[PDB]
Amino acid sequence: DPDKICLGHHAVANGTIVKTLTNEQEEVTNATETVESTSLNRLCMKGRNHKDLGNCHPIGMLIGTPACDLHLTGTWDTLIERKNAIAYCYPGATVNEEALRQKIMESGGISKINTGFTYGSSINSAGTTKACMRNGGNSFYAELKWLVSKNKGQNFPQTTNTYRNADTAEHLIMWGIHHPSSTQEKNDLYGTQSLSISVGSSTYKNNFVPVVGARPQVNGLSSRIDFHWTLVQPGDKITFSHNGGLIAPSRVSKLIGRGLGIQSEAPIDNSCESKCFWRGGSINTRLPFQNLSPRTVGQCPKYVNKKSLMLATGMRNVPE
Amino acid sequence: DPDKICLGHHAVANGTIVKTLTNEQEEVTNATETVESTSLNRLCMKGRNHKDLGNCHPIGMLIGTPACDLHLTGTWDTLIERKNAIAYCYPGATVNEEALRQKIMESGGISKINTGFTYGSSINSAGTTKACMRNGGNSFYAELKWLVSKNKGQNFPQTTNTYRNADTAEHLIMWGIHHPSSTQEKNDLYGTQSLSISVGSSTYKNNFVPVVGARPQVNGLSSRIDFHWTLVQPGDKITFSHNGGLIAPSRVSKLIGRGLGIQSEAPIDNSCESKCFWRGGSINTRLPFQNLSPRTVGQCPKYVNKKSLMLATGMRNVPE
Amino acid sequence: DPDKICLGHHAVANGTIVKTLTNEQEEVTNATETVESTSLNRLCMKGRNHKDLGNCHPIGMLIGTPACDLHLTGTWDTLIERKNAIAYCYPGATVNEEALRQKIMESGGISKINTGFTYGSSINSAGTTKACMRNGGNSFYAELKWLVSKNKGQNFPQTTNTYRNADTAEHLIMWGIHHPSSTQEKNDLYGTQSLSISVGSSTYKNNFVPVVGARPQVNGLSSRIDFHWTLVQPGDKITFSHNGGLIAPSRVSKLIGRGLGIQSEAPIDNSCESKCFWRGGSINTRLPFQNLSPRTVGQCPKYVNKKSLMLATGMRNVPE
Amino acid sequence: GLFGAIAGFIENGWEGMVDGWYGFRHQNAQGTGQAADYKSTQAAIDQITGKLNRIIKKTNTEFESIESEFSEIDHQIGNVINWTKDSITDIWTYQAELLVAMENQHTIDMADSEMLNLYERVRKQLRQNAEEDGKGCFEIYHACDDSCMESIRNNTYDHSQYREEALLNRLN
Amino acid sequence: GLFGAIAGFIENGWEGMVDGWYGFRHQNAQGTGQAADYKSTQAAIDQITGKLNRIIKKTNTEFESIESEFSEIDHQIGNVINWTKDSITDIWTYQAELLVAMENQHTIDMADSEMLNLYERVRKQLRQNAEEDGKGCFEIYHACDDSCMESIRNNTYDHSQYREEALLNRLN
Amino acid sequence: GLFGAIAGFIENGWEGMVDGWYGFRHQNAQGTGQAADYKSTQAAIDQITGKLNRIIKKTNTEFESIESEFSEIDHQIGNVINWTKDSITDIWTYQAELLVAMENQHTIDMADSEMLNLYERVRKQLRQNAEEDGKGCFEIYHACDDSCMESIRNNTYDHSQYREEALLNRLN
Ligand SMILES: CC(=O)N[C@@H]1[C@@H](O)[C@H](O[C@@H]2O[C@H](CO[C@]3(C(=O)O)C[C@H](O)[C@@H](NC(C)=O)[C@H]([C@H](O)[C@H](O)CO)O3)[C@H](O)[C@H](O)[C@H]2O)[C@@H](CO)O[C@H]1O
Ligand SMILES: CC(=O)N[C@H]1[C@H]([C@H](O)[C@H](O)CO)O[C@@](OC[C@H]2O[C@@H](O)[C@H](O)[C@@H](O)[C@H]2O)(C(=O)O)C[C@@H]1O
Ligand SMILES: CC(=O)N[C@H]1[C@H]([C@H](O)[C@H](O)CO)O[C@@](O)(C(=O)O)C[C@@H]1O
Ligand SMILES: *[C@@H]1O[C@H](CO)[C@@H](O)[C@H](O)[C@H]1NC(C)=O
Ligand SMILES: *[C@@H]1O[C@H](CO)[C@@H](O)[C@H](O)[C@H]1NC(C)=O
Ligand SMILES: *[C@@H]1O[C@H](CO)[C@@H](O)[C@H](O)[C@H]1NC(C)=O
Repeated sequence: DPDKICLGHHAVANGTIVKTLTNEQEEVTNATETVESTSLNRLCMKGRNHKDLGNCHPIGMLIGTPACDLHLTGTWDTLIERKNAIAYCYPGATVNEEALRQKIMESGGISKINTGFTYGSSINSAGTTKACMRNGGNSFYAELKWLVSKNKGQNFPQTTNTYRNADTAEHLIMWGIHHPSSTQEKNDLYGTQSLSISVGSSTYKNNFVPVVGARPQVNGLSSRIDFHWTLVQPGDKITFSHNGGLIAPSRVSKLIGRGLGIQSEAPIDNSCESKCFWRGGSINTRLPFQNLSPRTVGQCPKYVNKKSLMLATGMRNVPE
Repeated sequence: DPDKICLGHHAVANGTIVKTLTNEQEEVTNATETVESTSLNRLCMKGRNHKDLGNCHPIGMLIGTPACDLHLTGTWDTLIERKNAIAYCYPGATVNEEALRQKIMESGGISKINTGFTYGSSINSAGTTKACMRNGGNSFYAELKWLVSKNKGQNFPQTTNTYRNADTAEHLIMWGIHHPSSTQEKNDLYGTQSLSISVGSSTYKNNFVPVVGARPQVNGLSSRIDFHWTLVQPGDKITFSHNGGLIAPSRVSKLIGRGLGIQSEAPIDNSCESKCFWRGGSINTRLPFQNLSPRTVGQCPKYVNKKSLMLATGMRNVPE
Repeated sequence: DPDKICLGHHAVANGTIVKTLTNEQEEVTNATETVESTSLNRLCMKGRNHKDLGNCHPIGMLIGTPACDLHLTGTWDTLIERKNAIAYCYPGATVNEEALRQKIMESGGISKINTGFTYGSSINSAGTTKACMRNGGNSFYAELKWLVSKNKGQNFPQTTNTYRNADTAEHLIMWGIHHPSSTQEKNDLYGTQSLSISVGSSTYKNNFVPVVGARPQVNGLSSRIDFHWTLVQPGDKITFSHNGGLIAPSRVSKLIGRGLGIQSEAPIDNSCESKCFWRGGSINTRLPFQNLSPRTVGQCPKYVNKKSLMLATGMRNVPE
Repeated sequence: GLFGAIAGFIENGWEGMVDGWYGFRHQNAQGTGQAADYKSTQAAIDQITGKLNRIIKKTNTEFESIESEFSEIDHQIGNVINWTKDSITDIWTYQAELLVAMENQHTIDMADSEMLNLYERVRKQLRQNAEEDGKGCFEIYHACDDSCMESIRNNTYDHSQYREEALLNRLN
Repeated sequence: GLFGAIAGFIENGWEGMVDGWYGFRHQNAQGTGQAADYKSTQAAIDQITGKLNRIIKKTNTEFESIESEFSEIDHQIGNVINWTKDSITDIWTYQAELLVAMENQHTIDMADSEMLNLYERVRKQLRQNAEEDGKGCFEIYHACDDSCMESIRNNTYDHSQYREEALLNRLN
Repeated sequence: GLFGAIAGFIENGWEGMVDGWYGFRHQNAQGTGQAADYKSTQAAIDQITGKLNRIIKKTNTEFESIESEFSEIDHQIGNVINWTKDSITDIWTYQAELLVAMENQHTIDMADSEMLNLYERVRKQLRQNAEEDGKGCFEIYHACDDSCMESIRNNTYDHSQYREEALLNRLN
């Protein structure tokens, strides 16, 4: 009998379920994901002046391990370390190792400056090894010299070598201590005298006594070349007091600017761009969260313990 | 005059006060607590393969202090350290002590593997002390041997003992250095000549010179047995070079899986179950917060600086 | 034609823009800032028993550098370290330096107790230097003595000095090792004879061998004097074995209670009060946030990455 | 409140009403009588139930101890931990003070709504056969027995069935 | 809902209505016909658009790695990091579970409102020339052609222009 | 808004109204006149006051410094602290952007409600003696002097006292 005008809202038959403060099963018209569950298997170095190290380890770059020969210097914005990366041709490890890598990884580039260090000819600074092969012949860390006495058994001469920071930004000086397998080896290179190696700067003081005695064999060698390091401040000197058994720098390293360090196993792609990376590769989502890995680097969605958080982008769906 | 129908809401006489975005004194029908203020005086090890150490300290387990004799090996899911727990019958402390405990408490169990180490009979590896009593007789750390010379005053023979990791997961090798009260004690066991102890692995290098000279008395003794440690990697050797004064391992320890470490003073209860623990015992509340202690362990309500947060479970209460 | 009554809301012509869940340009009647963007150029030490150190560095207080002379002891609730603050008149550096200052800055005061140490008159404990000037004349660290032989060239007598903690709370004993520039200096005070300095307590053991040989020149003096330290427990002794070249404490330091440490470059003001401080000075806002610096100390608004968060304190503004 | 129903145009609540949250009170020829409305009373409960389900929950994140209750940990690392924790503890204190406060505001106003929702449902049933007295009652302009009343509460009442009788009593 | 419009006094939604969110259905002399209301449908979208923009965002904070994926980090520091992280990750899990849950509740009820807001806008246009049927329609008590209907949807309909005709049909 | 009162069916607000937030404007035989409603204007303020009490607050947490502003701290531990901090700073940035944004939405809509709450209170007073014009006014269908108007604003106005006079003017 009477004319009518009706008010109403749209709907669909296949509507999405979301969670609210009250309902955990609330059905709505349209919704969207906020947690990214999908990764890229690749690193995305588009618009990035990046450097992939391959089997070169960041440390190796400053000391010049055979592998890192291509990575002694350069400028970039992204450093990419890899698994089992080689930093030590000759057995040993860097004291305060982790700290160094992290400093190198956050660095944007490497300059090298020469120490200039020269030694009297009672000393053999050309000292090479089988452990660090180069052109199918014995060689050493490019940025270090192996100092041994010229005449086998002769006591190593007391020397003093001192580097001055000529540049106006701080340099990173690296050196090594040699530990002999047995006193036979010790005396054959540095002599019977007990050795003491003193390093000094305005901000650094340290004494190193090489230790003799066998370890297990690694590449035919039970002897170790451990390395230490420090920053030398601009317009400052670092002095090397040694009786022998000091692996001396031929080169100080200078870390240029800053860059993003990605520890990954994934291949590069320069077609692809990103600001977020993890072991398993790149993450590009405009989304605000992700459940891939709590180990991310760069500008990244926050890791959450939720598979899915569905955000309603539409009204309650009430079906016919 | 005209019939009428009224609509309304319920109430009560004893209503609770809660806080909203606007009102700090808002009265409502029913409410509930969200902050748990009450604890259990006990640890709740129902459905837990737990090990209470009593006065055994975790470190003691790896070296075999008298107390820890019952806890030399085993598998569990929950480790329970206690106050003043004894790790050192004979005076001394472990170098890098805290790190070790934390590693043991994170661990779910302990395997022991034998070093196999044997010594020529110029050496006395049965060397016991009053400090570590066992069956009303002098004894020593079960997992270590006291190496002294057989003839009082005779110089201790140069020995080399080397452990190989047979297993496919890393082992934890522990040893001790002995520091003599005076040179009389030093020479009576190891001789007059100065002693040097070198330990070596693929990942470890270290030299130890025992130091003579009196400390204060502790259990009638001013002499010290400090311990050191390292992880020995699978298919690897650790070599012990010593002139004497080395307390050598008879046993390497291996930490099995992972487990929950509770530092508590509360007694056990196997009737009671929980996922949360602190000094003062268990916390079982379904509640999402707690103000008991910011030092909790396991799946736990978040510590907050609120005595009470009352959550409204009902409408505005208005009485007549 | 019929009389009418209207309902309506207030408004203004200059209304503020805020952000809501839906609108990022929502105009409202009144609003307020929640992020404080303005700082005080000054430190606000009203109602604070504070000590400004000026060019005294906290460490210097315990050894007694010329600068720190006014700050050898005292009690406070607020310590204020400054830039380039002087801790060592005579060239050198403290081993474990940073740890010490943090412990001093955490502390709310300093007591000094006398060691009592006396020496046979073959020894000169009045040893002064040009590096530490006082009353226009050569002097030394007030809390230390320079021990040299009385007769120039004579070998320094074997001495044993031992401090006992009389007090019932732990004391902080500091000392120094002096390294002669060359053997000429070495022999003029102690002679050619090799020197060895042993320090011992119930919880501390350490041996220090002075090293001869020239370093970079600092204030006309190539020789460097380094310091070490340890806590001595109540009712305990610390024993000093030395052949010479030990800079001995005349005074142990004791840290009283706890206090707030401000690293600032700003001047003091005792008219002004605050609970929050940073490099650039005080922060007083009732406000709940701030964008000044993420390095704050005390009870502080939380650092945020927003210039401004405008909180609506009124309704939608709709103008005529 | 937001909806003005509860602690609003409804003077107050009914201590007498112990069989629900939201209800009716008719007075007619027969006389007075009270009865609760389950369908609305339930909706409000069901919603708070759901809140409690969401809110009364801790994580299943196993946290290992980084502070020794017996041993003393390094002062540099320990200072970091103390700060890291106190900053976490400060967040959770806040994140909670907000959760409860917000859920409290919503709980209240949600109830407030489920009342107005009833009043409006009923008003629209009674159509032109009744008038709003401004205190959350409808003065019915026709004879309404315990049969007719239970027909309102049951949402079965038909306006047309009393419409003429009512409209006449109204214009008078 | 809160506003009772959606999943409330409106029995259900209109799968047919694919040209908007909120709309009309008249039946009259000329015959039936559907049409969506843009101005309201847009307001709800514009609001969700705004929700999404703010919600679908990460920070501009460049994070260095503090965990070596290849090297093994010290057990003391590593345990601290694991705890620091797991506690951060536990917050963001919560800060999100709540953000989405709350924003979902608001989105729903916001829509709910923009419906009631239409009903009320229209009710106030139709003044005394129609009556609420309680299912979200107005029985119009006068002749209303496709001209008159489009005048309601266009918010141009004038009650006075049909007022007498309607008021008479109503009192009968 | 949510309630449609403010920036909704009310065209706009009253720059003239400086004695409150919510108020009335009558025109009658006597002529025009404005006056604010305290009880509602206060309720909205009292609620924002309470918000400010909650929001304008820092903790009572004493923070010792874990970063030396002059000295350089170990690079491994320092990098951890930088991350720990930047993660905390990222939370509080977010936790705040949300607090303000949500409280802003609620502040607005809370005001929106306290308006509609007034309109509805008044509509229910005027009963059948007036009609909604759709712009937030009531055309009163009887003679209403500054006595009668102040009786509405005072919530004392009695419909029965003008009911017949009004009902007749209405049907005409
Ligand atoms: C010093 C020397 O020439 N020794 C001869 C040995 O090379 C060799 O026996 C084998 O020696 C291996 C170690 O040889 C090097 C190496 O690491 O490659 C040779 C290096 O050139 C030498 N250093 C320098 C500066 O030239 C280097 C070094 O001095 C280190 O002490 C090594 O730790 O040693 C390795 O031990 C083999 O397993 C071993 O059998 C034989 C040649 O038949 O004669 C040695 O005199
Ligand atoms: C306690 C003491 O021996 N003080 C000496 C001081 C130290 O021995 C020295 O600084 C080494 O640590 O030497 C003082 O003179 C050093 C001074 O000798 C001059 O002849 C020379 O011209 C100067 O460059 C400088 O080497 C000193 O004041 O430092 C004297 C002091 O009594
Ligand atoms: C192996 C050995 O030397 N054992 C003896 C020790 C050590 O000489 C001192 O403890 C030096 O630290 O001293 C004892 O008197 C003791 O503690 O009972 C006897 C013990 O058998
Ligand atoms: C109030 O609510 C609590 C928690 O929801 C419930 O368990 C309890 O039975 C109620 N108690 C009273 C006295 O109302
Ligand atoms: C952390 O707080 C506890 C409370 O007793 C205190 O004892 C401890 O030393 C604090 N640590 C630091 C390093 O400030
Ligand atoms: C933390 O931020 C500051 C910015 O000056 C940087 O210089 C500092 O070193 C950072 N910490 C580390 C270890 O990178």
